[PDB]
Amino acid sequence: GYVPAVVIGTGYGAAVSALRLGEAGVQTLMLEMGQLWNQPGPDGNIFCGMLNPDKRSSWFKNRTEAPLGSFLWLDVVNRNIDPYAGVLDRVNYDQMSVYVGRGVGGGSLVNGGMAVEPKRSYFEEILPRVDSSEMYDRYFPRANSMLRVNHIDTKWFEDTEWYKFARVSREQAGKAGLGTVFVPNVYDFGYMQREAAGEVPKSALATEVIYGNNHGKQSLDKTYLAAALGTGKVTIQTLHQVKTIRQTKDGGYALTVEQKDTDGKLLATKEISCRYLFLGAGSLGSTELLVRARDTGTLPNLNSEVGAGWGPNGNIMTARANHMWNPTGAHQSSIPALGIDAWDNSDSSVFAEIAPMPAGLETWVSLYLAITKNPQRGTFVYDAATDRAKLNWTRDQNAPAVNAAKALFDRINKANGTIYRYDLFGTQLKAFADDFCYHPLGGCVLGKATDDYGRVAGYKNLYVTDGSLIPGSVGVNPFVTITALAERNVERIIKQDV
Ligand SMILES: Cc1cc2nc3c(=O)[nH]c(=O)nc-3n(C[C@H](O)[C@H](O)[C@H](O)COP(=O)(O)OP(=O)(O)OC[C@H]3O[C@@H](n4cnc5c(N)ncnc54)[C@H](O)[C@@H]3O)c2cc1C
Ligand SMILES: [Mn+2]
Repeated sequence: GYVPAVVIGTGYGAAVSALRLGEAGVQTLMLEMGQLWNQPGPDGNIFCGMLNPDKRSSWFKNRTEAPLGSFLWLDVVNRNIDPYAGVLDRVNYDQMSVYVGRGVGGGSLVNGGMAVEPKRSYFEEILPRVDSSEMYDRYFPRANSMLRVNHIDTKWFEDTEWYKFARVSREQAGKAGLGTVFVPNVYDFGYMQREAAGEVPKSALATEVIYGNNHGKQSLDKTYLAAALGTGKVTIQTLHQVKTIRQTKDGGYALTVEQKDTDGKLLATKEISCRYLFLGAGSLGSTELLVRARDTGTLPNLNSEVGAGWGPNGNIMTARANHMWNPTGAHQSSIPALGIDAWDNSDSSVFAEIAPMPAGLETWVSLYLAITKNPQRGTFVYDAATDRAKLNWTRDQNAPAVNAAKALFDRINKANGTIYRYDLFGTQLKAFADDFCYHPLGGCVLGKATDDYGRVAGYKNLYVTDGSLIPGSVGVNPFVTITALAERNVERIIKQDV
């Protein structure tokens, strides 16, 4: 049916948008292709852990996969599974695999919780048409509060076995002159202390994160989406995937929407129309909808920037082998707390997560997810034959990212007399994983495919809200930026357009 506003998806951009729309009195329907994650499963928990993956781990795959970096220890727990509407989707393109959440809350269900503001000077570099004072004075603080960002207690961090892995990399980095920083998070660190004390059910301290956290993590279903539902003006329909978008002859937008069951069986195809349409389907999903609409003629006045300007936030994974006297511990919290800040906006910049590993026995490995500054960009190109927008990115386009990550970690290896691991990513000697992405950014870039508030060029009352707006790179883990930009955008759109 008709609803005044429709929001596609339920990740960060969508959730911010729907809350503010509901508070403005606009009746809003959110359409989410994944599940509402609230049913206890066969182990009694909503989500599977990383040591007991099952069909809940995976969006329509027939075998579970180890978390990147951990195949050598976690392949032993992999199993064949039925294709199911599980929580983590590895989306395979020709030379890049992008990992995204599927469910009410999007990537907030599966991510590491790390809530980090970009460097202002870098924000000003990447988005010069945006007023940076309103961002830092108003919208970043708003996002910080609504997301429930909190900070680890330094004494607990220093003392607990669960963060030895982080302390080891801190000491190694320091020998190279390189500094670390604490990482704020939406996982409740008070709760985490109580997990370590045996006082509450474990989640971060029971090898859970990438298939969801059964406790502790304030994903968007608990924060923005709960508040949106609380307005009385927002509803969410799950297992509903938008397939096509058109402008109707009488104005507004009409959507074709498939309703499936959790086995992927098609139950219904619905037509849903609206006055205001907000896309929050992610970098991949929003871009695909718009490239499809342009190239199949349902939104023919979309511009040539739709599809362009994608980058993986410079994501590169690598690992170092510690000396035998620097074990990282069998018990590693699944939530990172420390990073190495070597980001000065130059082409050598690196912001690298000190990543836990879930093996649960001693491996001596330190793992890192580096964020780098690499100008290469890809384009999503519609394939009418298969009805899919294909990402044309080639692995050689990550060479600048590898080079930057390697230069930084070479400094650490030289100072400490250590070497890389070469065997964590596959059998071929490969120290740098260069064909994955957790942080897809771009495809519908702010001010190029859209105006400076995400209004899609060529159309009225058509908005993009999410990671597709960002120009390929933010220099930090991206959800705080997506959230704050969405706060800015929806406030302005409601004031001027609604
Ligand atoms: C393993 C992993 C670790 C990460 N760790 C961090 C971290 O610690 N901190 C950080 O800042 N970022 C992290 N990220 C990145 C962060 O999660 C994403 O940047 C963020 O979720 C993107 O928000 P979004 O609103 O653009 O889209 P998403 O959160 O991806 O949400 C899009 C939603 O739209 C739905 N959808 C898509 N297409 C359709 C359609 N056609 N119809 C209906 N629904 C649709 C999806 O199912 C999904 O629920 C991580 C991500 C992963 C995968
Ligand atoms: Mn704070």
